[PDB]
Formats: sequence, structure tokens, C-alpha cells
Amino acid sequence: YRVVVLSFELLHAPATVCGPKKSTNLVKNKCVNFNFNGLTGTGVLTESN
Amino acid sequence: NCVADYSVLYNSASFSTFKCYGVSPTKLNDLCFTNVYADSFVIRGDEVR
Amino acid sequence: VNQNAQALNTLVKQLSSNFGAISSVLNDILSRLDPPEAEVQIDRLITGRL
Repeated sequence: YRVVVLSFELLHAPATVCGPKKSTNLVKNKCVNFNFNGLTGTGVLTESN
Repeated sequence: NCVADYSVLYNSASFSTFKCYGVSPTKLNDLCFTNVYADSFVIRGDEVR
Repeated sequence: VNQNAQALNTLVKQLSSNFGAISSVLNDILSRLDPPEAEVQIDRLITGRL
């Protein structure tokens, strides 16, 4: 029997390997539910300092 | 540094055992990882347990 | 004043503990697993927080 093991490690650094998912455009100043490289959340985005 | 599509791995019947332990395979198409390790070998069937 | 503040402080801190689950953030558990085990983990989390 041929055996292969995949042992990815997940979400602690700049991610590199993922996603047949198309990125949409960026909006601002609205309560929106967002996703950044698997970091999922909800809130309003703003320009930072 | 690539774009992996795990669905084709799931949607093929060639594999007798396809078992994940910290994720659900239906979700693997929406996550981002740092890097992955593929460990390959061949053994006797009675030991896969 | 001191005492009150201090107490409140630690409350917030207890939001960053595992209590035995895989992660301390509900969003990861929900977006990573399927429900029949997400239940088993969310159970531990809510027990600790209560």
C-alpha cells in the first residue's frame, strides 16, 4: 500500500500556499465582513497611521 | 508558492483512505497555510491502522 | 478604584485561554472544522467562559 501524509501548519506567519479564490475589490467606511488570507472577521476598515 | 486544488484529490476514487485529523476536507479549499510537507512511503496494508 | 479596575482587567484576559480546545478564537474553529466537532469544541469554550 502506498501512503502519503500531508502535514501543513496553519496561520502563524505570512501564508504562501492557498486558494482558487478570486479577490474582490476593496471598500471602506462600512460595516462589512472581511477575509484576509483566511483571517475572517467583521467590522469597518479605515486608513491607518 | 503555488495554488493547490485539493478537491480533485478528494473527488477521485483511487484512494482507499483519505482521512484528515485537524480539518474537514470540504473546507481545505478556503484556507491559507505557510508551507506543506509531503511524506511518502509504502508499507503493508495491515499496518495503516 | 484600583480593585475594581484590576478585577475587570482579568475578566478580559480570560478571553484568550484554550480550556482544552484547539484555539481560543471561535472564528477559526468555525471556518476550519465541520459542525459535528465544532460543537464538541465550542462546548469547552463556553463552559470556561461561564
